Amino acid sequence: IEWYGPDRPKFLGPFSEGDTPAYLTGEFPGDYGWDTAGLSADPETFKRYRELELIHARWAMLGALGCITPELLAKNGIPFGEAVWFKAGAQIFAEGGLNYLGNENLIHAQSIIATLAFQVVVMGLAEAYRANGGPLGEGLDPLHPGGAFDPLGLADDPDTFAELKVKEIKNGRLAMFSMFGFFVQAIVTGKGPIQNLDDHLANPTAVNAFAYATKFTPSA
Amino acid sequence: EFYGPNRAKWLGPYSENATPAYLTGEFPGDYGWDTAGLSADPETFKRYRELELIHARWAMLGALGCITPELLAKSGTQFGEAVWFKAGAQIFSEGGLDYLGNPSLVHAQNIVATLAVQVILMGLVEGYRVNGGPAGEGLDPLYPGESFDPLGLADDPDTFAELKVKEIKNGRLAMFSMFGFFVQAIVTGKGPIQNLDDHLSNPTVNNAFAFATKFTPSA
Amino acid sequence: KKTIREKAGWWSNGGNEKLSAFYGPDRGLWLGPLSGTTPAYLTGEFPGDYGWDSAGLSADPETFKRYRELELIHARWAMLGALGCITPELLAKNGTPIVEPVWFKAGAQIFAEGGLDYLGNPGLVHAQSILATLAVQVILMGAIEGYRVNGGPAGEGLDKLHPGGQFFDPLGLAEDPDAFAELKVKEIKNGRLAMFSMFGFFVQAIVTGKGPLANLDEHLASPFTSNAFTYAQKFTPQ
Ligand code: CHL
Ligand code: CHL
Ligand code: CLA
Ligand SMILES: CC1=C[C@H](O)CC(C)(C)[C@H]1/C=C/C(C)=C/C=C/C(C)=C/C=C/C=C(C)/C=C/C=C(C)/C=C/C1=C(C)C[C@H](O)CC1(C)C
Ligand SMILES: CC1=C[C@H](O)CC(C)(C)[C@H]1/C=C/C(C)=C/C=C/C(C)=C/C=C/C=C(C)/C=C/C=C(C)/C=C/C1=C(C)C[C@H](O)CC1(C)C
Ligand SMILES: CC1=C[C@H](O)CC(C)(C)[C@H]1/C=C/C(C)=C/C=C/C(C)=C/C=C/C=C(C)/C=C/C=C(C)/C=C/C1=C(C)C[C@H](O)CC1(C)C
Repeated sequence: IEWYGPDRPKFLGPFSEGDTPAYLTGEFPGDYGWDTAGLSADPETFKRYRELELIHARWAMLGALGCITPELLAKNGIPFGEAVWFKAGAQIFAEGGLNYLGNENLIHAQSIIATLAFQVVVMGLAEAYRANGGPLGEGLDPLHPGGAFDPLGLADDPDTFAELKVKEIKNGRLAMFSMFGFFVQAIVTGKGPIQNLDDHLANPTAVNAFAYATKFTPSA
Repeated sequence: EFYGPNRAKWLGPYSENATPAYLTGEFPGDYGWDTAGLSADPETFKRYRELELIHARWAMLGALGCITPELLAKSGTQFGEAVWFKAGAQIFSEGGLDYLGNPSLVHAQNIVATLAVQVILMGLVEGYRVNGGPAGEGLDPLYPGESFDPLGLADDPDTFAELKVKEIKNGRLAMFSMFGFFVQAIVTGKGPIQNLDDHLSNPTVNNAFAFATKFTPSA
Repeated sequence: KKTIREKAGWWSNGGNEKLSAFYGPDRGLWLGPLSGTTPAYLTGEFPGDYGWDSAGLSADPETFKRYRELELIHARWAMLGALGCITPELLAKNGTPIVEPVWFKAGAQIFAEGGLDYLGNPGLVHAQSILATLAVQVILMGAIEGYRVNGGPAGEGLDKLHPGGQFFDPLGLAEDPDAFAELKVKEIKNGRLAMFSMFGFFVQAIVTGKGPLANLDEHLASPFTSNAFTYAQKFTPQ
């Protein structure tokens, strides 16, 4: 499987000879030929959208792992005052604050405003450095800088670099899809992802999403 | 400067390599913020500039119109419904929508006639805005002047430029603030001035995070 | 300059100035006589060109093409949907025993243990499994749309929007190029009306909570009494 060039894998498979636009040359990772809406016809808008895709992908991978991990650790024994991810933020308003792994001695956060303030300070610093560089880079690539972000050195060969780019963007698209799912099915179900999987495995035919289909009907 | 390459930018010192090649410091409010690349085409850029400025002007008027009645409300006027996100439901009251509380001023009773007159006049004026009319055959689509400058503030090009920047910046501020009005009316259910009063009463406890667990599904 | 019967619209097959109101420079525009400077890329060559690109989203010709295809496909789906969201309710108020004719509740019929009888007749489709329904549908519509986007058993070297072979123009209504050109406009206009009315169905569901024909009926009962402003205070933030 090629992942590049004209004979690359495409998002409709065999159905995909004449659907791909002329501007989606197999140059960039994850180019399956999906621009039915034509939103990436301009190469500059295409570059900006590629950056958005990759950053959303990386953030979504981190977030998928961060929503899965505490729940797994929650049933595997560990105290998690609020393990479910869509209420993990409301721990600040509890009696003992947000203890990290349940340990009252680890972080013991009590004020959300100070937490948020530090977060804006350092996130702004880091994202500005990401845009225009800084202590970990001056004129590197906006997406794959390397140097300080390859302490292991996985991608010094261009072919390994390309295949790992594809792997990155695909795990990331998977994570973005899965995070969208987390959102919609938290709103719909009101339970965690792991508990949704457990319930689906307990009764797959009558514990699926269609059980929550008549939930949002107006009914006067 | 607010123009040219050495202009103020959206990330300040960390903004040298964060601006696209097409965002030359030609147009007001160009801080170099097109991370999404939505204005790469100059024509789409022009249309988006018009949308920005019109949203800005409408949002300035609306910000003033949501702040003013509430101020006047505690300052001593009754205002059957002073809060802005229920100011429209006055038509369904007993005496209709009295402007400053005065039953003698407007005394509107029918919302469909109000709306009909509004569509009439608004369509006429917005079509005149797009292609001109009694107040301008072929003037700039954004800064026509010549009847929209009875005071004559912007006959000098430099004053014109700086007032353009002031306009678009007050307008971006108002658009941000109007978005805030929306989200925090939906979240809080109270007016903007009352939200400020409550924040000033106890800033550390009745900020937005007090309403954070409001939209949790909880099965 | 003409005679009475040509003014009255007689003599079909006199149509080359009747495309002038839907194609070309001096056509009908989105604000009519109050839309002067149409976007230069909206030259009047495509059906439904009223000069409306206020947001400049179709400035690139290729994304304009993609948006045209999106528009027409949405239009066709919305026409089918607008017809299908009113046919069951009309048929039920005429007397067909449909168990839930309201469209935003029509999907919940498959969870009743009598199944999803089509016209309320158990001898008909009688679907019980929503998952099997969805699987059948996914297989069929995937094949169908993949055939649409590149070609398939119903013609491969055809247009992406108006294939018009013997499978999609089997009545030959569009063999006259002028009839074709004006039928394109009729298609896109009925379809834009259907898309607007389907947005209306969606909003009238989320807001009103009744059926669309029920809304029509309660509006025709006493219009000024009952309107969309009746439900204006419904989304009050409490
Ligand atoms: C030939 C068979 C084949 C078919 C039919 C498809 C079809 C698809 N592939 Mg694809 N692929 C196929 C082969 C292959 N794919 C891929 C690799 C990929 C990738 C990497 C991706 C795809 C994606 C897609 C999707 C893009 C179209 C879309 O977004 O649907 C849009 C239409 C719908 C979503 C309609 C909904 C369908 C369903 C009936 C929904 C149910 C309706 C709900 C009840 C409605 C809810 C009600 C609400 C409103 C209240 C689509 C499902 C993309 C994707 O996953 O996006 C989603 C994508 O990223 N494919 C490979 C490897 C080379 C293939 C090998 O042959
Ligand atoms: C070097 C420091 C510096 C930093 C970090 C920034 C940062 C920013 N400036 Mg900038 N500026 C900076 C210097 C300067 N600025 C300006 C002039 C301007 C202007 C005129 C504007 C900006 C704007 C912006 C923002 C654009 C990116 C954005 O939209 O945020 C995106 C990132 C976030 C929104 C993160 C949010 C943080 C927080 C954690 C969110 C909370 C999460 C929620 C709880 C989750 C939501 C819950 C959901 C589920 C409901 C960004 C915050 C723009 C702006 O105000 O947009 C908002 C803007 O219009 N700046 C000048 C004058 C020359 C500067 C001088 O140094
Ligand atoms: C790969 C990602 C992924 C995975 C593994 C799951 C897994 C699950 N989801 Mg989530 N979900 C996802 C993505 C995902 N979802 C996305 C993207 C959305 C937004 C559309 C949702 C929205 C959603 C809702 C609203 C609900 C679930 C629910 C569920 C559970 C029951 C399955 C169900 O009802 O299907 C629903 C699946 C979807 C709506 C779309 C996902 C599309 C899949 C990945 C592709 C089809 C694969 C499938 C095996 C092929 C079936 C063919 C045919 C039958 C159609 C199950 C644990 C339900 C739950 O909590 O039950 C306990 C529930 O209420 N999900
Ligand atoms: C391609 C194409 C083509 C054509 O042309 C057009 C179109 C169609 C348009 C296109 C498409 C597109 C799409 C589909 C998109 C999607 C997106 C997404 C899903 C995202 C996500 C995204 C996602 C994401 C970011 C995510 C993220 C996450 C995160 C951060 C997390 C966080 C967290 C966590 C951990 C948990 C805790 O407790 C808390 C919090 C804080 C919560
Ligand atoms: C720049 C950029 C860049 C990159 O690239 C991309 C992106 C990101 C996309 C971008 C961004 C954008 C944005 C942010 C936007 C925003 C907007 C807004 C906020 C608006 C508002 C807007 C706003 C507005 C209009 C407002 C308005 C208002 C009004 C009318 C008012 C009215 C009223 C009032 C008085 C009150 C009373 O009782 C009633 C009423 C009737 C209610
Ligand atoms: C032009 C322009 C210009 C400037 O520049 C910019 C702008 C403004 C942006 C633009 C505009 C645009 C627009 C307006 C759009 C719209 C759209 C729509 C409305 C769609 C719908 C759309 C719609 C649609 C698809 C619909 C569809 C439907 C359907 C499928 C149905 C289905 C069904 C039925 C039968 C019933 C049953 O029981 C169920 C169901 C399942 C429900």
